[PDB]
Formats: sequence, C-alpha cells, structure tokens
Amino acid sequence: TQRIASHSHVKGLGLDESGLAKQAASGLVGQENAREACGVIVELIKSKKMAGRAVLLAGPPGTGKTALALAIAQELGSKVPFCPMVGSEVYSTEIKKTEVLMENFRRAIGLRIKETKEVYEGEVTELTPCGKTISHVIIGLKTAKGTKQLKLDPSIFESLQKERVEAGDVIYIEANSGAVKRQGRCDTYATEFDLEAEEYVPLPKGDVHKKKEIIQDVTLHDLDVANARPQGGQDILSMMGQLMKPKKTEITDKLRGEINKVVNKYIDQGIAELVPGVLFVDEVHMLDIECFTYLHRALESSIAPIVIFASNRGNCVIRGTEDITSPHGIPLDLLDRVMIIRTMLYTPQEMKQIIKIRAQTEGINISEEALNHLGEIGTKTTLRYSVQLLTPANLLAKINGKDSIEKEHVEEISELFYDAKSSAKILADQQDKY
Amino acid sequence: PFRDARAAPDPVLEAGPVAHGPLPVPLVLDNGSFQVRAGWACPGQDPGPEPRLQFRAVCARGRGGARGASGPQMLRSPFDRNVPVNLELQELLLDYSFQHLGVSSQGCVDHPIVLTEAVCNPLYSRQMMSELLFECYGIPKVAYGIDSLFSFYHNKPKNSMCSGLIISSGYQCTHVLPILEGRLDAKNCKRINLGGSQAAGYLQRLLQLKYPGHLAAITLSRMEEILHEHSYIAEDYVEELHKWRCPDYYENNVHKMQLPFSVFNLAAYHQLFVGTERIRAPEIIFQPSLIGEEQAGIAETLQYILDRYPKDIQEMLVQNVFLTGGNTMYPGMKARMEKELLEMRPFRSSFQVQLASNPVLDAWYGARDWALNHLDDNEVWITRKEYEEKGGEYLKEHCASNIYVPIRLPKQ
Ligand SMILES: Nc1ncnc2c1ncn2[C@@H]1O[C@H](COP(=O)(O)OP(=O)(O)OP(=O)(O)O)[C@@H](O)[C@H]1O
Repeated sequence: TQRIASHSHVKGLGLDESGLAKQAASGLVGQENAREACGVIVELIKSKKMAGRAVLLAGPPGTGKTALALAIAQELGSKVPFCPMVGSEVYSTEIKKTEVLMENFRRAIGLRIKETKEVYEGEVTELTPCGKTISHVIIGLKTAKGTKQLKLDPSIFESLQKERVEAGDVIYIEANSGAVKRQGRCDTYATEFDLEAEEYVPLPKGDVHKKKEIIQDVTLHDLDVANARPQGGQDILSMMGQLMKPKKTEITDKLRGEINKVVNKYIDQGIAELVPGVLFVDEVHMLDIECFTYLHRALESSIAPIVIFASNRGNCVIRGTEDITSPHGIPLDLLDRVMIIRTMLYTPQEMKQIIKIRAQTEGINISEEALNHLGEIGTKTTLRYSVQLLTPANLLAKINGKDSIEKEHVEEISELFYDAKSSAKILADQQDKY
Repeated sequence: PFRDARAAPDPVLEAGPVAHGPLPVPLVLDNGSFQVRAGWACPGQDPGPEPRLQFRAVCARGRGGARGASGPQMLRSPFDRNVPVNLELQELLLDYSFQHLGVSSQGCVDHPIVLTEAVCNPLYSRQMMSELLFECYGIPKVAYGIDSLFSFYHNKPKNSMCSGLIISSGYQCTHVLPILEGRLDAKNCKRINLGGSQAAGYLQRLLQLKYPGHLAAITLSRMEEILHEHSYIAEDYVEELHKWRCPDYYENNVHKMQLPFSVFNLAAYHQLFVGTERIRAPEIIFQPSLIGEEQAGIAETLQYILDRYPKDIQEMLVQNVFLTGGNTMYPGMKARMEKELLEMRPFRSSFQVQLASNPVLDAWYGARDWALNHLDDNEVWITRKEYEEKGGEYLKEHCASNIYVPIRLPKQ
C-alpha cells in the first residue's frame, strides 16, 4: 500500500459549486477565506490566459499554507504541471542562483502530446533484408495469439543488429519510438544446446500488435535541458560518454527564444497543446535579495507560469540585505507584485476536526475521550505536535494489545515526547549545562 | 480395471440384403491396418442402419493349412504402413467379408464395390489389388477412394466442391491433405509415418520398462483399451506435463488400471499407475521425437504445407480444418489443434476446426453416401472390361480419390 504523509489527506479545496467554502470537505477544514481565495487561483490557472501572475500564502507556522498549495495541486490534478521547490533549492554550486529560478519557472509550463503507442512483440520467425544494399527489412513475429510481418526501416534493422537479434529471439518493437529490446530466446529453442549462456522466455501469451492512445506530459525545462548540451546520443553502447561528466549549466536566454519559437510552430499544428502550470516557491523568505530581484523580471514576462509563494516570517531581515527588515521576509518591491492570501490560527474545535481527519487517514481508531485530550493538548502547544502524537499513541495501544487510542495512551505519549515550547523551558532552566 | 475384448460374433446373412430400385446395389468396403469394415450401400435409407462387420484387420491359419481364422478370433495382417501389400492373406480377408455379407450364386462377387485405399497408393499396390479384385473376385465395376476424404464427404453440408485440410490419423500413418475445390492437392500434401499402432506400441514399451515384474500381464490388446478410454492429448504438452510434476495433481489424476487378480498383491497384480503415460502416447503424432523419429509431426507439417500457398488462398482451406481417423478419438484433440493453429495463423485471421461426427466410422459412412450418390455414374468407376485396356494401376479421379498419373506397369 501507499505511505501516509504530512498532507496525504488533502484531496482538494473542498469548495462548493458557487465557489464558497464548505466548513469541512475534501480533507480540509476551517480556513474558509484562504480556501475561497485559492478557488479563484484554481480558476485563474484553469483559464490559461495569464502569465507570471503570482500569489503569496502568508501566515503563522502550522496554519495550512502548504496544505492549501497542495490543495490547488489536487484541484488541477496530474493534467497541469505543479512544480514544488523550497526557496532553499536556489543555492546551487553548479549554476547561478538566478538560473535555478528560471529552470524552475520553465518546469511549470507543460506540453501535452498525444501519440498512438504502437507495440509489436513476439518470437522473430525471420529477418530478411531486401536499393541493392537494404531498401527495407521484412521481419516476421509470432505469439500464442498469432503472427505478423513488419516492413522495418534500415535504422530499426541496425537496432535489431545492435541488440544481437537472430531468428527465434523474442523481441519487443515499438513502432513510434523505434525502441527495440531483445527479451530472450524463444523457449521452443531452449533445447538447441543443453547449456548455452542465454535466457529462454516462453512465447508471449499476448497479442502480436498492441495499441494505446497515450497522452505524454513534458515541460519546457525538459526541452531546454535536452537541447542545450550535446546529447549522450548512444544507448550506453559507447565510451566517449565516460570522459565528460554532466553538469547543470547556465542555458542561454537565446536558446529559450528558439525553444519558444519551435513550440509555437508545433502547437499551431495541433501536434502539442500547452498547459500553463504552477510553480510553488515554498518558503520564499529563504530566497536572497538577488533572487527576489530577478523575480521582478520573471513575474512580468509574457511566458511565465503562475507562481505561488509561501511565507511565515514576521517583520524580519531580507536574506542577503544584511540590514533591511521587510514583511514576510520579502522585499516591498516584490510584495507589491503578488496577491496576498492571509492564513489564520484555528479555534480548538477546528484543530480537533484535523486531529480526527489525521487519525482516520493515518489508520488510527480513536475514542472521543482521547480526541478531546489531543484537542486540548493542541491549545497547550501547536497543531502539528498533537497530530504527531497519533501514530505513537496508536503504537503503544497496539503493543498494549488494544484496537484504539484511549486517554492513557495519549497521556503517556505526552509525558514521553516533548513539544517545541515545553522543551524550550528545559533549555532555559538548565542554561549552564548545554 | 481393464475389460477384455470381444471375439467370434454371428453376423451371418442370406445370399445378400440386396435393396429395391435399380438392379446394382454396391458393397462399401473400408480397408485400414487397424480394422476392416464393410456393408451393402443400403440405397434409399437415410441413416445407414448398420456399418456391418466391425473387425480387427488381423488373421491366422493352421500350420497344416486346414482352417483360416480371418475374422475377430499369434496372427498377421496384409498391410504395411496402412497400404495393402499382400495376396495370400488379402484373399482370406476379403473372403471372410464377402461370406458374411452374402454371395449371390455364381463364380464372382455379385455387384459393384467402393474399396477404400491409401492417400497416395503405390501404382504396384493398386495393380496388385485390382488384379486380385478382377481375377479372383470379378467385381463388375470398382471405385477406389480415400478414408479421410470419404469422412469429409459425409461431414460436408452438401454435394458441393469444398476446400480444407483433412487432418487424418489412421493406424500406421497420419496425413495432412490440403484440398482445393474438391481436388486433393497431392503435389504438396504430406504425411507423418506414425499413428495409433506406434503410440500403442510406445505405451506398451513404457509399461514393460516400468513393470519388469510382470512383462507378460500387460499386452498390446490391453494397451488399445487405455489408449482409447483413458489417454488424452494435452492442450499444450510442456504445460500439461508441468502440472503433472506436483504430487497433489498427480494423485488426483493417476489411474488405477488394475490387472485381473488371482504383500498388498500389487507386485503381481498391480493397479498399473498411468500418469504422464496417459499423455505421452497421444503426443506421438504431434511430437514424434518422443519415439526418437526426426519427422516434423502434425503441427510443423501443417505449417510447412500451408505456408507454400498464396496468402489469399490459405484462408479458405484453414476455414475447414477437418480432424478424422482413429487417433482423433482422443478427448481434447480439437482443443489442442485450434491452439496449435492459433499459434501460426495471422494475428486477427479466422480459422475453423471441425471434428468428424464419428472420428472413425465416417470413413465408411462417407464411402456409403458416396456410393449411393454415384451408383449410376459411368465415368466415376473402373468398369470390369477397362482392366483389359488399362493395366490396373488406373484411377478415375472422382472427388474423394487421388490424382491419376498417365502411366503403365511392365510385368511378366
Ligand atoms: N484544513 C486544514 N487547514 C489548515 N491546515 C491543515 C489542514 N489540513 C491539513 N493541514 C495541516 O497543515 C500542516 C502542515 O502544513 P502547513 O501549511 O500548516 O505548514 P506551515 O507551517 O503553515 O507552512 P510551511 O509549509 O511553510 O511550513 C499539517 O499539520 C496538516 O495537518
């Protein structure tokens, strides 16, 4: 099964059809004003027209900023690029800071490219090359569902010959990609020698010829990277590619001009369609003033994705300015470019609902007499500490041979693992021994 | 347990059950190395009321010449490889059949016959056979045709020209007979030199070497029971014998074929546990390298004869794969054949596998329906006087008979 995670319960913004928030829906609770604002942002991203337009989720630690940014990702689903990054990812050692922003801005714009995936596989019954050299190669394929012949081009035949294929081998051919894989000798020839250094696979119990309309997802950053440096070019099958290790590199703005001019030439043909996505620059207060000042170009540019920032800092110093305090840890010049969404501390009842949603996601049965205690301990501490007690409390209940949390399990865990503010009191008392 | 086979029935008749209408009523005669079967054609009767004289084609006679046990009663047989190649036994085999069918009065057999023969028949064998049949038996007109194509002729919808593969399997050969608008395509037709006799001989030899404690208690005439009754052809052999590898499936399917009784007695009166042996013997015609023979077998031959045709004419003969002859009695034979065929037909293409409505007797019912429909034809039969102007190798090329080659035989 899947692993439960710090957000695996949020499945959408949970808005109703009017765009107003339900009190508790799609795994979220409370937070209605910010959820309604994110509803407008999901409509903005679904509308595709806009470029570089950006949003700041602002508010205290443990108030749902990353849960709402992932709720936006879930409202859009896999069909639209959502690229998460921490502001701390910008400090590369192979490329400049203001390149890592542009790479991640280019990861958040997608191409959607349909093709009919067309697979042939089976025992090769014959290979017969047919100009006077090779016009085409006839190949025959067999499976326990029938037989076909294909008219391969000479470049696919070079690939059969590189895969060291012979009559009676079981082959996978893909007719779009020109990919070829030998899978083994067909086991009808497994008696050809008593030991030979080959693996024999049974003749495929499946169709000689299979079709899907696959729907490929790719991003402008995949294009930028795979076209900037000379490709590895060979399917391993080489040793020049041992010498020059790759590095990340400062892809020039002049190449991106041509990648844009080429993608326009393909989306005009309907061969691809664009999916403008979201870049989630999580914890943006960790960007430096040079990174922040580069956003004052990147949010203006007519190509850029939608950008979601998040921050929890007060009136603190802007990273890399050595002096200048500014709200949310962001320069006022950038804070004048983003639509800010507030985020709020919950009432105890709204925490108690999250504790139950966590329990019923995380696989815990919990009695009301213990859920009331986690609701109270949330007010004594913080929401994330209460939630973190659930698996430990269930795991003591399981060791104690019980099917559910009861008061004594959460009460024992409370006296066993400290929170960030009870532990700070220990360090303030024993100040001379740490 | 085994049973034991019958012997010495009383199928005695008058001068003959000669039917009404036109004067001639032919004998329908089927010769094969397992059984001879013969009956009057019984014209105007829709079901044949009796394919008379079912008996094993093996005979004996006294060491003083005093008596001849030709009927179902050591012994000898007039065939080699399912073609007749005898005189002195072939006569007493015919005599028994005519004597039980009824003889009219004079110094010949009374009325015309259809005599079943090998797919191709060596010219000398038809010469020797027609020489017996005109010198001794004096039949007024004679038809030669093939057991397999007769059983196909019965199983047709109509008296119509057809195309198909006859997958035939008699006592000492199995043959793939491609046919094109009723013509047997003998130019590229093929056979495997194996059949029920060699599978039964193999099943004997298996149990001899499994049970040296009683080599005398098993016998070929008992192997013929477990080969017809309890043996089956695999859906695919390398998977069937793989499910035979585990003791739970083995114990659920291994057969208590007891010998007749007078330690738990089984050292002298074993239950003769047959497991993979009830598969191995059937597989001989598909995989004749089980008996060491280098022949291609019934699956690779069907590929080899079929791929020699244009693609657009392979279809309307795979549209009638027709299973016939004694070995097609096996349960699962259709289900195997349609897999071996699915594994070699073009990916979406259709095929049809038909089994003879009786796996074996349809050769005779086919020759009956054929003789009933062709009774009053002139050009279809060798008429007695034609044997003074054609050497006895001669054939009339009617549907359900071989090609004729314009030829003669030197003799003195
Ligand atoms: N409906 C909800 N409303 C608010 N918070 C929720 C909700 N559902 C989940 N969360 C909680 O979000 C918490 C973790 O992400 P959160 O957004 O609170 O982090 P944050 O401190 O505010 O921001 P950051 O990711 O920058 O640290 C988890 O405790 C999770 O249970």
